[PDB]
Amino acid sequence: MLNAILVPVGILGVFGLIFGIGLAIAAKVFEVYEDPRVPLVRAALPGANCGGCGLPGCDALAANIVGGSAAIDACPVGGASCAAAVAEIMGMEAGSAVKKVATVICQGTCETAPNRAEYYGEMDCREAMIASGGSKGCRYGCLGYGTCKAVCPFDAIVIGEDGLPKVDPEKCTSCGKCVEACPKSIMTLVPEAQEVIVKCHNFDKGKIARLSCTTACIACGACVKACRFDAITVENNCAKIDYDKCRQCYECVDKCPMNCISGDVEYGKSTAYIIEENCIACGLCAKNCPVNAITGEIKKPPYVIDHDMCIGCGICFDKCRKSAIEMRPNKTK
Amino acid sequence: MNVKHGTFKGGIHPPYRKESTAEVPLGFGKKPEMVIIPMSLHIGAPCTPIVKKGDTVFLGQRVGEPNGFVSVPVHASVSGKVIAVEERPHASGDRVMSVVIESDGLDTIDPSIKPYGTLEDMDADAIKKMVLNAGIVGLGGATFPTHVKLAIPPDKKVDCVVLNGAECEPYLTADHHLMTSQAEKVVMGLKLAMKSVGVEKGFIGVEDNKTDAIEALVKAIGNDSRLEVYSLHTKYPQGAEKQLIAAITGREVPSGALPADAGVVVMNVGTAAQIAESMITGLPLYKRYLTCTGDAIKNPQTIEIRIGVPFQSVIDQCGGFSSEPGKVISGGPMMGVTQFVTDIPVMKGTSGILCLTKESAKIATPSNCIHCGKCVGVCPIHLQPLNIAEYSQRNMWDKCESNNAMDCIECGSCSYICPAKRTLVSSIRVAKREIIAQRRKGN
Amino acid sequence: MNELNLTVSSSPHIRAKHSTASIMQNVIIALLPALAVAGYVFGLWALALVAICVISSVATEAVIQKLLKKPITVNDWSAVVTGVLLAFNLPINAPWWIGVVGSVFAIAIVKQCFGGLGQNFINPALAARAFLLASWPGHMTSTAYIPLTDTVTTATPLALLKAGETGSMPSTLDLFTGLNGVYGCIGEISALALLIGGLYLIYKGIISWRIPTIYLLTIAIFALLVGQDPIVHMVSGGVMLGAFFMATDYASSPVTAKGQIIYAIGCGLITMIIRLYGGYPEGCSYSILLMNVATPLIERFTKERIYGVTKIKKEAKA
Amino acid sequence: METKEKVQIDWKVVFKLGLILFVISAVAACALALTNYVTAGTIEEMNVQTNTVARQEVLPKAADFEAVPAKDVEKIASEIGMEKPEELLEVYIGKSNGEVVGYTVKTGPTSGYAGEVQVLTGISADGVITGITIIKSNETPGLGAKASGVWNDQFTGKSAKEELVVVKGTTKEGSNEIQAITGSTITSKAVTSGVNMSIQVYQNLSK
Amino acid sequence: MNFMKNLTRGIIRENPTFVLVLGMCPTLAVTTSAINGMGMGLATMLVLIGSNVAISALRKVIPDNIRIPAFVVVIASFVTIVGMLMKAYVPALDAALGIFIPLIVVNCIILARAEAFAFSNGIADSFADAVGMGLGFTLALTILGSIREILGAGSIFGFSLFGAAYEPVLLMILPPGAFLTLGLLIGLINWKTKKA
Amino acid sequence: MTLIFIMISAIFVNNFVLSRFLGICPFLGVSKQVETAVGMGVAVTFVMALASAITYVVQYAILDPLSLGYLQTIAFILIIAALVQLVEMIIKKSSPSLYQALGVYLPLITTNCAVLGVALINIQNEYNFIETIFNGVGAALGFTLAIVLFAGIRERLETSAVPKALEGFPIALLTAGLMAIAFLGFSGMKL
Ligand SMILES: Cc1cc2nc3c(=O)[nH]c(=O)nc-3n(C[C@H](O)[C@H](O)[C@H](O)COP(=O)(O)O)c2cc1C
Ligand SMILES: Cc1cc2nc3c(=O)[nH]c(=O)nc-3n(C[C@H](O)[C@H](O)[C@H](O)CO)c2cc1C
Ligand code: SF4
Ligand code: SF4
Ligand code: SF4
Ligand code: SF4
Ligand code: SF4
Ligand code: SF4
Ligand code: SF4
Ligand code: SF4
Ligand code: SF4
Ligand code: SF4
Ligand code: FES
Ligand code: NA
Ligand code: NA
Ligand code: NA
Ligand code: NA
Ligand code: NA
Ligand code: NA
Ligand code: NA
Repeated sequence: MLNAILVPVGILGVFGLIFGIGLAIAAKVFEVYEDPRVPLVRAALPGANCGGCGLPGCDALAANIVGGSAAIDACPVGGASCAAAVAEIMGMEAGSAVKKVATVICQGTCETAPNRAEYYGEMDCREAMIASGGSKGCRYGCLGYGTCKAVCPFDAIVIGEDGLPKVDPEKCTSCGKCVEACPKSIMTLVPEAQEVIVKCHNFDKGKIARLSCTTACIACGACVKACRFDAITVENNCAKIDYDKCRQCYECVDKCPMNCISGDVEYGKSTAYIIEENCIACGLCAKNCPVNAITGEIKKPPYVIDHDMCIGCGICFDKCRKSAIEMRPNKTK
Repeated sequence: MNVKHGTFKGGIHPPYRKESTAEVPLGFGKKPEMVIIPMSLHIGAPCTPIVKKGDTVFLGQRVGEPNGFVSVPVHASVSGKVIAVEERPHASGDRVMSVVIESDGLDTIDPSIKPYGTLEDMDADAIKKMVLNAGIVGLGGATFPTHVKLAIPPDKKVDCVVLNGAECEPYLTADHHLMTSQAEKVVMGLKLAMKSVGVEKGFIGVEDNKTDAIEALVKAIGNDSRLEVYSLHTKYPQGAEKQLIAAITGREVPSGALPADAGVVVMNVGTAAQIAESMITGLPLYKRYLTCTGDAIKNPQTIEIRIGVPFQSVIDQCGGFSSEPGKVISGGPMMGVTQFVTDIPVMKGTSGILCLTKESAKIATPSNCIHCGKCVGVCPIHLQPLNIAEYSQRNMWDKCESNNAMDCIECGSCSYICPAKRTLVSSIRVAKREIIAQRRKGN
Repeated sequence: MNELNLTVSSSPHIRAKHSTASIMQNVIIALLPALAVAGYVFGLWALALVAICVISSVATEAVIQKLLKKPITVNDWSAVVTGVLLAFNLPINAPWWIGVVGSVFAIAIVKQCFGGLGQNFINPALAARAFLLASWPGHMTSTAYIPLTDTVTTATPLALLKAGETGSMPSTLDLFTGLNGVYGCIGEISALALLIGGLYLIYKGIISWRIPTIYLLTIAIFALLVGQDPIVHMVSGGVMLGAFFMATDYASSPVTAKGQIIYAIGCGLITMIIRLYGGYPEGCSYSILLMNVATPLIERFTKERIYGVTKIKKEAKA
Repeated sequence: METKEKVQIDWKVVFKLGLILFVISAVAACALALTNYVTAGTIEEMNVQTNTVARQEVLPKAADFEAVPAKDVEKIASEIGMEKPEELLEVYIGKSNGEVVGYTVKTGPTSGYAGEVQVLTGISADGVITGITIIKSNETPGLGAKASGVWNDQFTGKSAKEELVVVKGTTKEGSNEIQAITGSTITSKAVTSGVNMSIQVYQNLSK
Repeated sequence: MNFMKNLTRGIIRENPTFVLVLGMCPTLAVTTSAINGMGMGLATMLVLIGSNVAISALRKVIPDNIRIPAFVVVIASFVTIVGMLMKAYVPALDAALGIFIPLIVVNCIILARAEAFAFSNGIADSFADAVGMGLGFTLALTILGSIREILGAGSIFGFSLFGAAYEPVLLMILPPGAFLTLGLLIGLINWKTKKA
Repeated sequence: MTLIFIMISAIFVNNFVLSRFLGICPFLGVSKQVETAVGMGVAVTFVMALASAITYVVQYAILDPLSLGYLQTIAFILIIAALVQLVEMIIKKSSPSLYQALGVYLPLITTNCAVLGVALINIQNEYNFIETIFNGVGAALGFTLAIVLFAGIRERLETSAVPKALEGFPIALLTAGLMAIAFLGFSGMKL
């Protein structure tokens, strides 16, 4: 019983010791690969091979580190919080960003903007662009064959019965796969809190555009005179809104004669809706901010002010020292 | 004279319906009453109008000024009064800035037009200046400027000029009429181009279904030993500037290098005739030949017509519509472009108007590929169209590029022979456009 | 105020006249004489079996095209070709359900699981035949081929050839015509009819001379090098039907000439090897299937040179 | 110079990478051997038990069995003209009250579909076959493994005077004739060859 | 709250046969009957449980350069002990699965789970993971074996269904007849997963 | 003559993948491209060629004249694991680092079921040194040929309309079954 226990133990132990020493030696001489600082950013990435990239994959994005060949904020899909998580392994960064969704600047649906001729070929937007640009009467509108839906990886676009795409805000993750795939340059990225958008891309004059579509832009310029923040400009015979200067006052919406500007008139009307707690009867807002809207006498708390006018821009919500004014949208519907 | 023979590999044999208008005489259009002249009748930079509404113009007076080096001037076809300098519908599907002139009934010639000279005293510099001054572009279809073509860079060497007489698209006949009628002007234009470039060799290549044109050219050449005539087998892609070079000279243009790197200068016969005519008379390019034919035309014919006349005027002059058309095409059946309206004027590169009926314009829907392999056998560049089309249909541009999709000449032969009625050449065009666009946004 | 309403598309604006249905109908027309010979020799049950297979194939296809929400493309006559060629590979003593099972296997699994027409890489009829031979060997081996009225033959010519009993074999003229006691598959006995159909298909431009010519030449040279009779090897078995009709399938063959030559040489070599030293009396089906497997490897080494380029010596990516 | 004189400690970390592995292997051995000490012999018993079943089911009788010293087996294999030796494994003699009853013979024939089979048979005093069985085979479970079933029953009743021939037919014709399984003929031929060699051995021994 | 999630990952969410597609050789080899699959799954589950617990009990002293020899040593010891016991007491199952019982050491699931879950977790989680993976393996093997046996033999668990005149499909019990079957099954699962 | 016949039987007649069900997981794993299949094949060939000789020497010089035949599997797998660890060390340094795209199948070479399988087959068949080397080389070459053919077929199928639900693993299994039938044509040959 002694020998039958002793012999296999010795044989297997000698084999294991020799193999271990050999592998330990072969750790040197051969591969060392000199690659420090194990990735540690793939866990902070969450990547799904979306496409706002072009370095060969998220794993290669984690493996390309410590060479300094990539930008810190290269991935826009995750956001500034994702960038902070990724680069927080090294640190010295902080930031924030704004969420965005895809949108379609067109509202001509197969009966207000009909077709000039009949098209033969494959049902694709670029294939139709080969056939001399398409068969629609408007040369800037939607073809309706859903290339943007075909290139979407997160299943966020559907094609309606009227021929225009619809985007789900809960499945769209702020990329541009549909933006550079559209042959008409129609898909755009807009902040999620924006409701005032000019939906047209027609670069013709008034008469030709009027003959082409029902809701075309005739470049009259009546929306520019309504805006006092210089946020909407008419260029190339078409109007466009700058979302950085837009206070959402809902004036250009009512002033348009061809119904090109989106949004419904339900806004504002909160002229000095002042909380009585944190105002000292200063009375500085009674004098002037572009409308009258406040006039009275001293206005000790509680304030006695009738509300029938003013535009509800929002500057008075912040310019107060104590910010006693509260804005609540309360109108019809 | 010693007439040699040539051929190439690949190609198709269409019905070649040219017998309708080949035996009819040549017609001449009536005096127009209104012309629309666009500012872009070439490739490059469009011109700038130098006339206003209410002005009075002469015949041959310039109405557009060139912008850069690759740009030609634009002249007037009739004498009358300017009524509009707005923008008007174009053959490309959109609207282009144009000048509209209403005729006066009298063809008053601008009192600044005189003959340039003769062959023996003009030399290369003045020949090139005269070619630029008259606004001559390429009448073979692409409308590339000719004065840019005759300027060889110092790092290139050429030794021969070849004239393209191998008219190969069906239904088209105007080149046959021009060669049988005005051969001496063609020979004179060939000589002028040879002197301008500075070579001592010239070739003319004509297909063998136009034998009377071959005899006319042989008789017109005379005792000159530096000029030769070739006979080519009747096939469709024979005349595409590359198969012609391979058939006549035996050389091959390199992969993306232009014909100038093979030492050849290729020019159409109509361009040579226009060069000779403009040298002799001193008048610019304002008139050319056309073939009005098809299934819905009452009286098809080949007719000489000025530049700026609408399509509907030509159709009305050729009898009219025997039945309601289903397709109107500018050019031939293999490479033409379908139109939306009939208000389009004729241009410098317009060689025919083809109107088909509703029964002849119908094609069945595409089906599954059956792997027969005929597209591989008909390609003159020796590509594999099925693989490129299938890769392009699912947005794989890297596989399209690695399969040599950028050297397709877009001849259409692959799409003609498919039993499944697929749309191969359009898919190859989509792939080429995507590759070219990606080369700019990533570089 | 009359309008025009023209059509806009891309070039070209003319097409050729041939289509898929014309090609398939021409294949059926070419296969007709072998059907006539089979009906004359074997009787009325030889035709009925054929009908059964055809019906099954068509039915199967339609059902799938109704369930997957696809257009029903059954008027291109391709399932008819598959059913006829599958029915030609059966003995006279086979039950009615064998054709149904083989047709369902050939259409549902081989063809429609890969996308449909032209989207597979393997031959449907030969794969179905191999599946039938593996699953039910008692209904497909060496006794089902002799009619029940004859009781003297008891062996088909290839079995007698492999056993050395050459003196009891039928005459070479009889094997060429198939009219004086030659038994086997119903649509394989006569080589004259298959040759006539193949010549008709070559004349129409549907197939070419390369595959059948090189197949038969390789078989003859292999037979001559080992001291056997080449003509007897060519006019016996199922090599004429395979050479002219089954090795020339569009979806499982190379598209270039050099690949087709290599394909035919390999087919002939494997066929003769399995015939001489294998565990089967015939090796046509397995040789064709094995060359179907190897086709994508041949295609990447035998592609033509492109106009323009003048070769790069593997130094453009270093 | 050992890649520019690795600094001392680089060898110490080698030692800790060996010893641990060593002890792990030792522990593994210290298990396996012990299990062998309580298992292996028991397994052997099971084997011989099955063997004795094969020696009792083939020859159903109440008697005793005796084994040759295996030298006579090699002597019989050397003589008679056995082309392939070492194909006869065990020969036994059945004794009941002195009178010889028969012999039980085990043979392993080659030339099967998947290699070598093991066939045991038993022959009485007057030449008859009292039953055959298959001990070890590696054929296909659905095609060649059917030999250890109904097909084994038909071997009884044949006389040990002449050889046996297999036919691929339903009709069994006449004497000394074997009908094979449909779609499986090589296994039947191998079993019949083993039976024939056992018959030859019994004919030589009983003379 | 964490033991149950690891236990139930197991059969459905991360099935080794239907999702990970691992351990394919015994799956395509022994599943010609509904009895072989159950026994193979049970033996594999025992070995997996033992190896996972033993490896997770030693994830503090094993260096990263000699991990594979230690892993295979532990797995081979467990496989050898199990095979010795099965030879001692169950000879029929050992004879039916003769070559793949020594091959349990190389099964593509034990080593895959050793370097993915056991090397970085505690004893409690590894036990649940091993139990779930073994149950999923056994269930998949039993289903595949039953499906193949019914078509290729006409019986379920040795009990005949169609009579004594049935002619089976002998390709289903052959090596080419396994592949196709498994593929179809996986396709069905996909059709009921993305569409629902 | 014996060596040529044993090589022919190892490559064609008795293929390890399409007949014996041995190298299946890397067959279905890394056969998406033709470039990776060649490297996997050459690595497999190196491992089997090095393992066969060492297993032969260990079995016939130590295990047999000591009555320790119950230690075959653990010793064999220890040798194979050490070889695979050395190969894994070598590949990322000297071989291209872009070839670490297996990403699970590189440490699973020890589990390939065809290295240990061929070692056990060599031991059971009672061969010699040269016969064992030839058998290992033939098995490796058969594995390489099968995986290259599979990769080529998959590259061809990349342009086909597999509907939406079969795709990768089901279509790979169906393709493998069809190739298995075609190789089932290679049966009954006696060499
Ligand atoms: C398919 C195809 C066919 C062509 N056929 C002709 C033709 O018949 N005649 C011709 O003059 N140019 C033809 N061309 C144009 C030539 O390629 C080339 O541009 C022309 O000879 C230049 O003439 P130019 O110098 O007068 O512009 C064809 C081009 C293509 C792509
Ligand atoms: C020349 C030619 C040969 C064909 N050969 C076969 C054949 O051998 N087997 C078959 O099932 N179908 C055959 N077909 C028809 C079949 O539907 C098609 O070729 C594809 O194999 C189906 O994917 C053939 C068709 C043609 C045109
Ligand atoms: S955009 Fe970001 S998440 Fe998407 S694939 Fe690129 S790196 Fe990954
Ligand atoms: S938005 Fe652009 S891509 Fe989408 S359907 Fe309209 S034209 Fe096509
Ligand atoms: S809708 Fe456009 S931006 Fe949104 S996920 Fe889809 S492709 Fe990306
Ligand atoms: S006019 Fe404006 S809204 Fe109408 S189709 Fe054109 S782009 Fe769209
Ligand atoms: S008011 Fe409306 S139509 Fe006028 S310019 Fe503004 S957007 Fe265009
Ligand atoms: S909503 Fe108000 S701020 Fe915005 S563009 Fe219109 S007028 Fe200007
Ligand atoms: S603090 Fe604000 S609310 Fe109060 S008086 Fe001043 S401006 Fe008005
Ligand atoms: S700041 Fe703007 S919103 Fe506030 S009261 Fe003045 S005008 Fe109205
Ligand atoms: S269009 Fe392009 S691909 Fe088609 S035949 Fe012509 S050159 Fe070849
Ligand atoms: S011609 Fe059409 S059907 Fe034939 S191979 Fe080419 S693409 Fe396919
Ligand atoms: S290779 Fe055999 S189980 Fe994975
Ligand atoms: Na197996
Ligand atoms: Na074991
Ligand atoms: Na295993
Ligand atoms: Na792993
Ligand atoms: Na197999
Ligand atoms: Na796998
Ligand atoms: Na097989």
